[PDB]
Amino acid sequence: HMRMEFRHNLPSSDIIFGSGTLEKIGEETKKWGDKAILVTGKSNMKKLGFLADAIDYLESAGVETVHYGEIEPNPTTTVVDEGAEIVLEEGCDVVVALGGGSSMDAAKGIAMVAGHSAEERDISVWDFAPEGDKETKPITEKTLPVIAATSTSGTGSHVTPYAVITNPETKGKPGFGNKHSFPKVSIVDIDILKEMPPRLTAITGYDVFSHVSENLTAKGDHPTADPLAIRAIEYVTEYLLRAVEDGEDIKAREKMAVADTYAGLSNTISGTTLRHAMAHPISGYYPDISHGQALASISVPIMEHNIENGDEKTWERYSRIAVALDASKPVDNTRQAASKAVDGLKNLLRSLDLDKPLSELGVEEEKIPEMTEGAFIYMGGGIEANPVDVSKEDVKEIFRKSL
Amino acid sequence: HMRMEFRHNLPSSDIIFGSGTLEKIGEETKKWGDKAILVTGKSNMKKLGFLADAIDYLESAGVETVHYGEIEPNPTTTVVDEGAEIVLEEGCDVVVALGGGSSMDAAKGIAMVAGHSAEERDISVWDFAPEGDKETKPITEKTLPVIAATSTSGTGSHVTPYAVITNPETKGKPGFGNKHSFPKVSIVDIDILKEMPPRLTAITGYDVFSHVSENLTAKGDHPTADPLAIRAIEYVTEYLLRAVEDGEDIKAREKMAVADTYAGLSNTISGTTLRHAMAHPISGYYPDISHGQALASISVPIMEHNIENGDEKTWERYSRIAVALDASKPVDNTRQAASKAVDGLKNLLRSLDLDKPLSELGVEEEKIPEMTEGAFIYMGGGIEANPVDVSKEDVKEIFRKSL
Ligand SMILES: NC(=O)C1=CN([C@@H]2O[C@H](COP(=O)(O)OP(=O)(O)OC[C@H]3O[C@@H](n4cnc5c(N)ncnc54)[C@H](OP(=O)(O)O)[C@@H]3O)[C@@H](O)[C@H]2O)[C@@H](O)[C@@H](O)C1
Ligand SMILES: NC(=O)C1=CN([C@@H]2O[C@H](COP(=O)(O)OP(=O)(O)OC[C@H]3O[C@@H](n4cnc5c(N)ncnc54)[C@H](OP(=O)(O)O)[C@@H]3O)[C@@H](O)[C@H]2O)[C@@H](O)[C@@H](O)C1
Ligand SMILES: [Mn+2]
Ligand SMILES: [Mn+2]
Repeated sequence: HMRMEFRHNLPSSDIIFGSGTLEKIGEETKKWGDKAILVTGKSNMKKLGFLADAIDYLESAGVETVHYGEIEPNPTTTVVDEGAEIVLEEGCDVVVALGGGSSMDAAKGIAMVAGHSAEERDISVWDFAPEGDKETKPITEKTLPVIAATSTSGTGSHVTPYAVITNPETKGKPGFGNKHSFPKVSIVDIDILKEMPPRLTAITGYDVFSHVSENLTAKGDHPTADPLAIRAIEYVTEYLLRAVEDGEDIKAREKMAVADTYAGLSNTISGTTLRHAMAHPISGYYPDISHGQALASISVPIMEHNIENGDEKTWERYSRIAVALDASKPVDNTRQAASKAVDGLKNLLRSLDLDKPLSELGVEEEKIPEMTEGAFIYMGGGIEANPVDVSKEDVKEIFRKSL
Repeated sequence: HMRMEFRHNLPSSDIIFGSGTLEKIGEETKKWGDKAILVTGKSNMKKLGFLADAIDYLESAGVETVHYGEIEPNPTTTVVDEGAEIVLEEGCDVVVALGGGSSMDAAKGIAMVAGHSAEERDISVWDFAPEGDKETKPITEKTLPVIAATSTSGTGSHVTPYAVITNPETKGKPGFGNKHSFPKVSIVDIDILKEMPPRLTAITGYDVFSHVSENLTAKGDHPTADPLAIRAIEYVTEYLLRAVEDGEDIKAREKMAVADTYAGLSNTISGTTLRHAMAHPISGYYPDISHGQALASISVPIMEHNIENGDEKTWERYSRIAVALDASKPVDNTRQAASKAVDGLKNLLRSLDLDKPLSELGVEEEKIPEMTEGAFIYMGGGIEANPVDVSKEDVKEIFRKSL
């Protein structure tokens, strides 16, 4: 028998789940600081009034708050480094995020730069970011505390250590972070998430699926992630299209937010693999391409590559994904059983109108070697976590079949 | 639709799983202190040589080690308070446990008393222990760090905050603890666990089952515990009897240790209910009664009481336990579907020869009001977590049907 061996690492988590739990953001932030920077996008939290509420709760708590409403989707290094300067100029001591993955990741990055800076700065968030064998600057407990109120049922970021930051100079979009950048408190407010439009629901829903299906097939044993990852796929199958079709379907919103929370916990314990490794350089080189659509448009060729070069242990995992996707009934450890996950994936992608080749999003064949070097330089952990090897041209071939 | 609302709290966890992972106990302890007290039972870790190994690894690391090999099953306050005096006399700075729940709980208690003491003591572990409305002494970060190497696939204690300590004066056996008594590092070594005798395997295996089945039916929503709790019951059904019948069945040992780890994580997030509340006063008043046999001997009347006074939401949960116990195929939310969990429980109890009335263990009817007051005074959280109310005589009646 093959001995099972793993190390499970999961930072402390504190999750406040329910509708109206934004009311708690002030009291919880005060436990961690007296002067918050509130990190949000530019318009949607404002428009739907949750921004005003959050400011009200923080200040009614008695947390002085500087609003940084500058985060655009796929946050950049300049937006993070500028946010940290505001932290250092105003003497903020806790970073609060209200927004999707882009805001929560910018928030964690601001926490990192600002906690490790001198008085004015002398460091960039890129110093923490993987870049080939470049020795990264260690992320330490100096990282400012982060409070995360998520507004998407998508990235898991309210319960992960990771920030995903794009350098516009190199187009890298790596992820980085550890126990010191994991949010001290995570607020999941159904009243915010139920305002996601249909298409944002579907994109971020597919991100939930992408995490847990990759977490399950990552190389090695990771049993503590697996029941959460499986339950998440089962909730995606049962509830994501319900949420896309009726945003006011509260049970469907709750299950997607539970599933999104499973995915963050699962992505912390396990890790993503080749699908994320190649999806990030897509948003790096094409910053208006959603992360969840980049994932969707390359999923079928990658899943088919992993099954074809896999083994019995990997196939069994893909077979369990197929059962959870309702594309199959019995779990088995064969190439054929694993292939039904490809059938289930295509149905999911079709039900959510995510099945689009990379050409339809604006990606051009000329950018293949650029993105391929992007995946290995900035997402090397994902390539190494993939259940099968991929060479540099393995990845270029995958990109082209996704075209 | 019924809105879902919960708060999830899970302290940082670091789990080293595999065979031969006792080799890591020294390096990991050194990260937390230079002078450990090693908290073990009296004979079995010594006899099987893991005690010598642990001392060797700790000192070969360079951790000076004082052995406290005095823990008897169902640890008492005097054994904890005496262990803390040795900590304070020798200036130990990290508490290391190698043993079952009894050693890990004694270790956490030693960490608490010794971290909150003056120079010689002036405090008992009982000061931290629930006792009716007695204001308990707060358990703070002063708690010494705890390294836990478990030797049973039973209590979950290597990944819970809780210590269960008996006061011989009152016979109370409450549990207590929080984030500051959760082990900094948890080592799960298949080579130690595979030495559990058959009967200890079955007893501690049923403890694994008791945690997750109670965690699933505890009042309120607790979605982050549930997939782990379900997977644990599925592993108990598939592998516990294999482990009892062949202790060298390594796959069965691994799955039980994974299941035991699920149960600790799940018992931290959720909580136990009436079965544990009444099982503890049994070991409190009868200290040679195993915790897992006390649980077993009262399980059928309690599960039948919770189903009979339950609702659709509770019944659905018991129905999922029945499916996971292989006693049923479809999940439904009816009294009848939930009742098949009682059929599945009896099969499990019969396959492990745990089906014994309280009379067969030595419990006498005269002790019912004593144990009943024990459950409410010392295990009030479990009674309140139970999905249905129980009055003081509800509990006395349950005890008598278990006789
Ligand atoms: N830290 C982590 O663990 C991970 C984070 N990731 C990264 O997360 C980012 C994507 O985040 P998402 O949450 O999907 O969406 P964004 O934060 O970019 O916002 C996109 C648009 O949606 C809007 N939005 C968010 N919640 C809304 C709501 N309730 N109602 C209406 N609109 C809402 C946003 O409005 P704003 O522009 O005002 O911010 C934005 O326009 C990407 O940059 C991705 O790379 C992923 O890579 C992920 O796998 C891992
Ligand atoms: N802190 C927590 O979260 C919980 C701990 N609990 C508490 O845990 C204690 C029971 O622990 P267990 O692990 O089941 O067993 P014990 O620690 O008492 O040891 C019992 C006997 O088994 C022996 N043993 C343990 N591992 C062995 C091994 N690999 N091979 C051979 N023998 C082994 C032990 O040998 P020693 O006497 O030398 O210690 C002991 O005699 C009870 O006191 C229980 O109340 C439970 O209440 C539980 O629900 C919650
Ligand atoms: Mn993602
Ligand atoms: Mn127990």
